Amino acid sequence: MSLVNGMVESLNNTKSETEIGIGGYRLFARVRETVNYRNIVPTDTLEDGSSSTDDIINEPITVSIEGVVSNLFVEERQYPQLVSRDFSAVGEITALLPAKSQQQIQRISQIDSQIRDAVLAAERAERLAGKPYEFFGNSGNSAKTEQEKFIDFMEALYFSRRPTEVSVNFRDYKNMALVSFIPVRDNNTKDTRFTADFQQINYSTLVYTPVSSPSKSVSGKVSDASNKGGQNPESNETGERSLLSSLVGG
Amino acid sequence: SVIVYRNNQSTLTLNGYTFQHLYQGAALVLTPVNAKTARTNSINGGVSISGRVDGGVHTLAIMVQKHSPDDKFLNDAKNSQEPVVFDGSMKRAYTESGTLKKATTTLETGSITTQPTKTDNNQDPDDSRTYVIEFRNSVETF
Amino acid sequence: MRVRTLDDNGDWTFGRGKADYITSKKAIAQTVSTRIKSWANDNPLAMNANIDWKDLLGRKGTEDTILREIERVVVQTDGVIRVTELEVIKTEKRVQSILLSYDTIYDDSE
Amino acid sequence: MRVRTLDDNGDWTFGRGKADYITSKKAIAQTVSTRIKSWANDNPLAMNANIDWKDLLGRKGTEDTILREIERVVVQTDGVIRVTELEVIKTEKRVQSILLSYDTIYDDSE
Amino acid sequence: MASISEVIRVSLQQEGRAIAPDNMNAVGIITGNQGVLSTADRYRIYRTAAAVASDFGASSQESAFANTFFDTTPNPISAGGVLVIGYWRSASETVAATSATLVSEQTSESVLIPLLNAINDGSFTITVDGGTEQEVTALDFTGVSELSEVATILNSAITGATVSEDNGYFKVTSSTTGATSLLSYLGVATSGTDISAVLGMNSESGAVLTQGTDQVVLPAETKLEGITAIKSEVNIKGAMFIDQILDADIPGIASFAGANNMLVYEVFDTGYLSKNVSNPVWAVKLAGQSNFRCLLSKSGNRKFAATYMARMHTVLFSGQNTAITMQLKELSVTAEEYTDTEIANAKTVGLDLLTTIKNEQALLTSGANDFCDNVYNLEAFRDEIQTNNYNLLKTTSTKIPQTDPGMDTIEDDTEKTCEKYVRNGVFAPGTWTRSDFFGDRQQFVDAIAQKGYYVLIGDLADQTTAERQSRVSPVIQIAVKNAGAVHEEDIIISVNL
Repeated sequence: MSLVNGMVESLNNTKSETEIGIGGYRLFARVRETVNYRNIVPTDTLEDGSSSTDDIINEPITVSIEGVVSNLFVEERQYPQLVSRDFSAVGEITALLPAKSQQQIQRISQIDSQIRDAVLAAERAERLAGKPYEFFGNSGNSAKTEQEKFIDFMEALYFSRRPTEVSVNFRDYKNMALVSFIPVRDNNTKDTRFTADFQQINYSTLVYTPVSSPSKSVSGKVSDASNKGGQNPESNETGERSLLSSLVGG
Repeated sequence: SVIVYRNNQSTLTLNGYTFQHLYQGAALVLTPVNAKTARTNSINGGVSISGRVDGGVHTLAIMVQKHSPDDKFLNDAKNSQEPVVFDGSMKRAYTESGTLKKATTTLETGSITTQPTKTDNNQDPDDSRTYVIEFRNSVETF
Repeated sequence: MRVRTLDDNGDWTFGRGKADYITSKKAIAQTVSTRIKSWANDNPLAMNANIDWKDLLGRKGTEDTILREIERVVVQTDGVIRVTELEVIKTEKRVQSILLSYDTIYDDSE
Repeated sequence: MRVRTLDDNGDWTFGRGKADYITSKKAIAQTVSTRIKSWANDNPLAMNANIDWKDLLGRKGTEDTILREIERVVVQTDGVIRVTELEVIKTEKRVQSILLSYDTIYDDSE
Repeated sequence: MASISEVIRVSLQQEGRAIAPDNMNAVGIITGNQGVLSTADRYRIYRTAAAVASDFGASSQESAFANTFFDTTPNPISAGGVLVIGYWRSASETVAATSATLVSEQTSESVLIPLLNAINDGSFTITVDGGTEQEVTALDFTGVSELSEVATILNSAITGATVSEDNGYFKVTSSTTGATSLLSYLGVATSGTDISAVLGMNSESGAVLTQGTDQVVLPAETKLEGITAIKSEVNIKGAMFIDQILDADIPGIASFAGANNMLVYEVFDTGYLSKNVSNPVWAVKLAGQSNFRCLLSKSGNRKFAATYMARMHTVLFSGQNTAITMQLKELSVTAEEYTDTEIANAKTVGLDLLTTIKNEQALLTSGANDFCDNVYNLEAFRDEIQTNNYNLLKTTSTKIPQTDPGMDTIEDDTEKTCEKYVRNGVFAPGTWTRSDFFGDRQQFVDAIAQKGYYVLIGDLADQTTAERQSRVSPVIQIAVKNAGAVHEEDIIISVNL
């Protein structure tokens, strides 16, 4: 659409110095590295001669990285990858919540300790959404060689079915989805030569949102009224608990 | 250092049969055929070092006398109905700084690859046979 | 674009409504000037408000990324076109001062 | 996740219901500790319960696969994230002792 | 009941990995309370808060400082480091009378037992309290499976003293305390195969035989310079005091910090935000004591130092660019509130601040005294070139001959260390700004500008024959340039009105 949008959101992905790799796994070597900007320009000669422009439909950028992984990779000059902070309680806003007695508070404490064990994993996952490497983490076991680590990380990313962030030099694209990962092992080199095509998952906001990206502490707070479909509760079986004894009388 | 050999060409043993008849000249030539560690260069600058699986495969080239029993042995191996596997060693006795010492080069899982080029010359005969065996793994130690 | 003017020290201004508002070409100036100053994970209502300072002035070797992020913030501003910015001193004690120059959407009317 | 605590020698505990249950970060500890100890083709209700010991301590040359399978069991545990494990002694008589360290889902709240 | 356990056991880690303060990040906290660290127990090493508690109690301020230490998220033990608690005699330590001890050789339990089980009869000569010589002529060591059992046997044999085993050591303590010499190192007896020599108790063997000290002894009340006793035992590389160093003693310890290639962190309260000569921190800054890091805490919250220490000594000096600055890094203590005038004074005097911006810590560090980054990194560099040269003189079976190839060996090793510390982020190439050098100024400046470091070793023929037969290598001169880190940003908008 606008020509102004071009430079504006062309710089919207700035590559940090730390050089995230395929998502934090930089322990290989990039033999080749390509991106494919494509466009659909409708073919036939456009209709008016005055204003019938705005006909270059954009396309999902793909990024192809072929490299090699060896047992012993020595990285030349790159800064450490540091664990991102847990900035979830930045807006956390208590102290308006009710005054409730002890062991009414502590009952809530036990409930919180009870379902934090079941939610905190996915909470960390969403905190570390772009970058899977420090989610899966350094393998940490001395038995698995480096090619172990590359293969098991790649399989974890691939089965994860979550988009990752991929850095070609000068850009750290934010939501790349692993499209194709082909590791090859010649019988004349113990390394693994792998080609990985990613495809950006670009998605814009249709609806009025005053806040671009809030904290977890207000993300639901500023959410607009979400919609779920209908359903016939009278015709459910998986939870057809009887009427509570406290209600039949009342 | 000060290295004094004995028995100029190293003693070669294959299949419990030690070559007592080597041609003059390049009697034994143990050429490693493939590079040891292959390396790759990254965009950012790092290098990926990786040992070749072919890192050990060597070709021992043997110059035996044109009809001496060593030639008979190697020729019988060449003419076998199925490829014969050689598993031997090149042992060389030598002295370093006056101390007697032995250098051992074990050759493992070889077969005759390039057959000898048989020439019978009049003006200047070349009564040699060069059998090239390709051992899977050759390890030198001393 | 209008925006409330700030006085010299940069505190807010109330009173003189419709007159404490910067009109233009200076509204862009003020808005870039304090878009640079907006630490990233500050605002719970915009956690990617602007560039991340606690994670760029606290780590060695970010000068290039400081500059790239300043260019990102400035260029993505309603009213600017180009930039022309680099570093003028070299951490005279350890503070480096960079020079930032940008062409607003004004002064291009010929 | 709750789980009944075990006492020092590892026998079961009855009585003090809702109180002999390990709460968390220790429930993960207990559950990994005795997931390692679950021989594979033991349980007729889970014949691939955990790693196969009668076929890994009875065969020469499995140390790498012992370690890979221990990492498999630990990582595939509800509550752990990473591991950091290797061998610390070298079969001091013939028993090797390996050191296993893992980061539970806790202690990552910053 | 043949348990599963005898084919696999799975337990919890018990000893604190029992490591030693080898790396740079071996930081210390000096107490003055004679609870558990008395003299001759001058230090204890820890890698977790709970152990410090169990030896110190969550109530004693020392455990509190350990708690605020390990609570720093990138704390030292995350980069090959340890905490160590020292002890300076604050006031009149009373060392209780001991009894004579006899610690035997380190025995592996895999060799002592097989040698013992063949020894039917026993044979000891021991003496307790200088009494009649005691000879032990029957110790049927055949039935022994672990050192605890031979310990029990010796306990039953040696009358007048108790025998214990502890981490492969054999300790033998007389009952009586005070002038209670165990004259014997388990000498040879008149009959029976000798157990003494094989045990390690033997006089020719390396057996410590600390005699029973005299009855209760009073060490006097030392000065904070008693830190030397810690430093001469632990190779601490960064220290604090629980009790605040008196003004009159700051320069001394400050000098100490430089002279022992270590750092000392000390906090001061608001009354020291001046730049007069009487202000001790500025006295440090003028004296150049760059290793005596000064910190500022309005409340006086001493713990600010520990966490600060716990935040600094945290760089694994082996990866790339792991050298960190200090400013704006999370600590384990609540920040304080400062005015602008006082924060400017702290900047321009040398103190450091953990000041609130909004409920969010902001560490601002000074450059008046040299930045903690620079001092700590230079200390790491001196330590690492020392370690690499030492490892080179240790590795080789030969003697590293005093020939020019030998100097090329040593210079190459030093250059390898320098290259590591340029890859390590500490030193980076740049135009050498100082006005002094070693050899060819063109050679020197070019090497700094292109590699970042220069290593020149003087040739052999440029040293006196007094320094040639002293087996001392020539002077090795290495020069480096600190990497150009950034702490603030004065963005200047180019005005076009």
